[PDB]
Amino acid sequence: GAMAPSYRVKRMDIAKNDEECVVNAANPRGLPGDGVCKAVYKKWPESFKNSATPVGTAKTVMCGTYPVIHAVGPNFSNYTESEGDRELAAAYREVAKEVTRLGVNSVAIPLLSTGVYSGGKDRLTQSLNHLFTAMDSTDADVVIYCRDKEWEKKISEAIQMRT
Ligand SMILES: Cc1nccn1C[C@H](C)O
Ligand SMILES: [Cl-]
Ligand SMILES: [Cl-]
Ligand SMILES: [Cl-]
Repeated sequence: GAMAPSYRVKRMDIAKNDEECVVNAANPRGLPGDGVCKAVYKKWPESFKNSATPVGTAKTVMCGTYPVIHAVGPNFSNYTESEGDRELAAAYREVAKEVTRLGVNSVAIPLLSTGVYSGGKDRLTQSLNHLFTAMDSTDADVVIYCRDKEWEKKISEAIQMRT
């Protein structure tokens, strides 16, 4: 565990993280994909051996000794708001189980289903609150990665409001 488990946010490429493991915003087929998934594929391509897993689940594959947790959020183009909400919550619960199982002291996480799986909606608050519901019972240091300046401010505000 971390001595004083924390949440932080950084605005940069998650492929340059300073944590003990990474969560990939994966597709269900273990394909190189786009966005976070493509950056992860370029940095840790070995982690895509048998990484395919269903929506709402997480599957960890080692790149050397560095764990890549492939977490599959729903594509809100295909799911109803109700069913997508359930699968997005479930993917984060599976991330918390994997982080715990691995015994890491820190984890780099993106906001699942906020990019090309968002169905064209702003899901910062929805995705971040499912992240908190899952990760709050873990004692890893959690570092949330984003790319947008306004999202960085809103994520930082949400972290600070609870402290
Ligand atoms: C910044 C923003 N606006 C809508 C959605 N997002 C996040 C994705 C990842 O670009
Ligand atoms: Cl960067
Ligand atoms: Cl996405
Ligand atoms: Cl972002």
